Amino acid sequence: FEATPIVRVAVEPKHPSEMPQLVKGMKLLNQADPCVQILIQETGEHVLVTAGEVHLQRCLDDLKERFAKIHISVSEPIIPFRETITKPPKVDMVNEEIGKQQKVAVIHQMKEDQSKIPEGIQVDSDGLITITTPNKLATLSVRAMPLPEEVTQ
Amino acid sequence: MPPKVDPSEKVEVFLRVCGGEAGAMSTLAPKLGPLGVSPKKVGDDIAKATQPWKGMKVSVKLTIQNRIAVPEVLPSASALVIKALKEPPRDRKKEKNIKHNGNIPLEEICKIAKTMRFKSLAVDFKGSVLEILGTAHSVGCKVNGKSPRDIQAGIQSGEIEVVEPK
Amino acid sequence: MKVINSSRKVQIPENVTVDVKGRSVKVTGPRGTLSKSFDHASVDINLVGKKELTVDLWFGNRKQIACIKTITSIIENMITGVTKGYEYKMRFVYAHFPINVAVTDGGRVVEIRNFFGEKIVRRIELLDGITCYRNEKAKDEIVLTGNSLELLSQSCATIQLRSAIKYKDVRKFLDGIYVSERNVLESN
Amino acid sequence: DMFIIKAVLPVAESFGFADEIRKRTSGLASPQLVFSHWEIIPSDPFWVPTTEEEYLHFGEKADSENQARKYMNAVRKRKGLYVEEKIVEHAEKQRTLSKNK
Amino acid sequence: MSGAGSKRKNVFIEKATKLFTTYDKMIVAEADFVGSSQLQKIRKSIRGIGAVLMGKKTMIRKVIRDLADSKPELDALNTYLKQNTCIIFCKDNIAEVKRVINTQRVGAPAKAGVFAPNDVIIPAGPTGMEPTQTSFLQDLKIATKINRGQIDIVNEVHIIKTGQKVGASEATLLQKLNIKPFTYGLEPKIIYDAGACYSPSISEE
Amino acid sequence: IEPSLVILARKYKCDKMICRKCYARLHPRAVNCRKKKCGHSNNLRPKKKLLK
Amino acid sequence: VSTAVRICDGCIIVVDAVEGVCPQTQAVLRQAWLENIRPVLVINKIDRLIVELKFTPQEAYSHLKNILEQINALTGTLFTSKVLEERAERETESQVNPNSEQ
RNA sequence: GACGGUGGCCAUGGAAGUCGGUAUCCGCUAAGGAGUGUGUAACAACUCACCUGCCAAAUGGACUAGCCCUGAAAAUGGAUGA
Repeated sequence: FEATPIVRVAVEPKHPSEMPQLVKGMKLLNQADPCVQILIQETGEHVLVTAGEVHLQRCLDDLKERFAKIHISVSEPIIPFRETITKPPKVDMVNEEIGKQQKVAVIHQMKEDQSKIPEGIQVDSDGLITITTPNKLATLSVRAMPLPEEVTQ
Repeated sequence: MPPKVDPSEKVEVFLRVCGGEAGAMSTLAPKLGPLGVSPKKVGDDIAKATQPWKGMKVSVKLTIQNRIAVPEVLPSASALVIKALKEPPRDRKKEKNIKHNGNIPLEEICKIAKTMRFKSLAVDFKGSVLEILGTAHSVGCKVNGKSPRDIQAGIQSGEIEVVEPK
Repeated sequence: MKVINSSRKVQIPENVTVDVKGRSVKVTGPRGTLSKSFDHASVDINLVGKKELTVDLWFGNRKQIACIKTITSIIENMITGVTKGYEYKMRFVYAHFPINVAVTDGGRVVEIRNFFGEKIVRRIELLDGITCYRNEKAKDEIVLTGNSLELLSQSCATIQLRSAIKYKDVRKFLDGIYVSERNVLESN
Repeated sequence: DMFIIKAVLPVAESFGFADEIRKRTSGLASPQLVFSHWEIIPSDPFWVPTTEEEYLHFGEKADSENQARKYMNAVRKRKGLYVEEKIVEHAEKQRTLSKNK
Repeated sequence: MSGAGSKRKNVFIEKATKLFTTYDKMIVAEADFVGSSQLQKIRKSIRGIGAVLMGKKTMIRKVIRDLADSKPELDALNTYLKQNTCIIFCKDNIAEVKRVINTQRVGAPAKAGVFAPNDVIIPAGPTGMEPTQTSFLQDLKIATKINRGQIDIVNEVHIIKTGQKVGASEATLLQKLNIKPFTYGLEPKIIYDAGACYSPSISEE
Repeated sequence: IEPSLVILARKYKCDKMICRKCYARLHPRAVNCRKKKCGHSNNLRPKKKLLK
Repeated sequence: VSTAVRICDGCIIVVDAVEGVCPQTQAVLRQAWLENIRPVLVINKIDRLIVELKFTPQEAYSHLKNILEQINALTGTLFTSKVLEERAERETESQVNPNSEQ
């Protein structure tokens, strides 16, 4: 069992000479306390994982006591969330869209919110979605629309 | 309205709005915790019964108890009667959404409901209602001569009739 | 610039004998007698018959005027008090660490024993003339009766001052003895 | 005997939140944690606030340092794949490619 | 501050010139000590007969509105105004004006320092249970508050009755009770036709 | 009983206001320091409770 | 907790009679209904209600009903919940009439 | 005394003047902001604006400007010359 949000944390060596010990220790923990990403990585050298936000903290207590006499320093800029694209432009190859020449963002405009203004707001400031790369040997366009919630689930 | 069946085994009157069709909320102890004397709702779909097409939003309900019985009664409120005549799009799926939309005539329907709001104020139920309702709302203009909560119309500064029934 | 001061008259009830030897009062009523000293500000102070004392001074300032008002007020209270004894009741506040209040009836001395952990003996001798007594109201309260309002109140205040915690927070404890029922009189 | 609220609570902003209230008050605060699905809120986390003139027009602050960027500040690096981001592209130079895109 | 109540006047000038005294019967009524919440519901036949009118700054200016009629300025060598008193103009008959306000009447809750007569029943409903409440009810005759399937600390029928009226002794026992529906109607200051004056009355005489 | 007493205590503890100069407590409806060290500020703030 | 529950062949539900049914226990048990176990009900901390805090045994009965109701809910997530109701309605199978118990 | 519509519409499905967004009207009255806080799960309860009962002749305010005070602390013991 891992978490549903996939709660991670940056486990680091306190001392550089203790790195090997730390590495060893995770493995040891794995048998006693279930599930950590010491090998087979999606993010980093090694990260501790748990079934939830409250349990993540608890397991970091365990990775100080016993095992290979390991000691850690931690870096938690809170648990990571995710993004969604619910508005493309009307610029280049996109058939299905909700872009116009006044509503640029979901709330207000991108100009009123701020940042991300390469082109004008009267053709949406989200443009330049088609590109070319090896002198027309791999030309492509892309379309990112909202996936139904049920489907996602 | 007055209560449909009078509270027996001592009087019992409780007050939570129970807005919209959805939800399984019922009022026995809103000032204390969950239980009053004993568990007795009665029925989870009372809200729906009270408010089918009268509102999805801030919909008041006079909850009472007849010793393990509730007959569904509402106050004939100034909000509930005007929103009853409004179209189903603005009475459905507006539970987490604002509504300041509704300028159609609601002149006939509030006259009968004026006795149910109050039974003694020494005013006309079809004359004084055009002042008290119509120009006291942003979801109910009645005729378009009136103005929504303003000093432009409703007090005969643009209107010609004001105490007379239309 | 310099303005004349109106006389302030006070009716005296027939229970009492206000005498005034050289601008200095003595008011003998049922409860006993209270003297007091005046002619601080050079004021005049007369008796008309024996149901009307009046204070005045026919030139001066705001300052003088205020003084005139004061003196009269003071005497009125005395008159009230020496005929009908004054009562200042002080209720005390602790039952988390319970409180022990005691009273020496002979010498007229309250002795507050244990509050806010203390093991000390805090004995406060009451001022001249006044008294106290223990009263069962709700397992609470010391009632301090007396005829000099000024003195009794002062005594009470002293006690209040003495029964508080002079180091660390003023709201960790709200505890001590404080005044509760005041401006109270009796005719029983 | 219980009274119930079904109020939403972000997973990140609880980091030993349910553990504190439970011990502080057991019985009068018993939080049962149950997932549902990820609620979407109107906010755009992005690195570096570009151009303050735009902001001066004012329609909230987004695509900048924000309340939303707390969650997306530096979660990239759990030691990470790279130091920050290493990538190469051949989409640059529009004239050599000869494109209108 | 400086004004009238606590603001300067611009609508109390109109209370004298509010109406002409066309109506032949007036009465001074003491309906102010009873609350405004209950005062607006009883008055339906009370307004339409001349209405509840006139200010109490203009109650002394009322004298210029008696010279127009046959009425003397004072009622019976005295205007009878040392209280929150308002004039109620009436068109009802010489006998009907004696009971014009009492035909639809209701009292206010009893205050601190007064008992007041309690003729109507006290409300009921679930209010838990308290053992210390029974110790305070020992002063009163009935020491029983739990009735029927419900549970509560006050009865559904009035234990406080007329005959137990006092200055300030049993008034402290009403502060122990959690609700105060003390009905004693409204109070006539005097009754008056259009020349002759009478005492306060509830009957036709 | 207790709560009433508490209120009384507060009235002779919390309620009084202070001057932003001494921090000396005058009374709960005051307009001045009535002390000559302050310079009679008349610029008082209320005393902060345990709620705040 | 989840891991623990499916290792062990049996089970036992410790619920509080002065703190209500434990939510944590409930949450994990619902996962444990998909695994074969023998959970025996034991209602705990009536020692708190009856003796320590010292409330009368009339109140105890009242308290217990609520607890039972809670347990019923728990039962009804993935197992059946009608026998319980029946029991509540009339205790045990035999002795159906109260007059006959005399 | 400090109301009726009224729990104003919203958010809520509790926020019922007072976590809080926007409109902020009319009745009736002697008077009463779709409300000044205290308080409360939000209410309830209390108070404020607002009015009136009594007492009974002055009241209120924003400034200017004399003197005084605060601002205004330092090195042997000390200076309107005493």
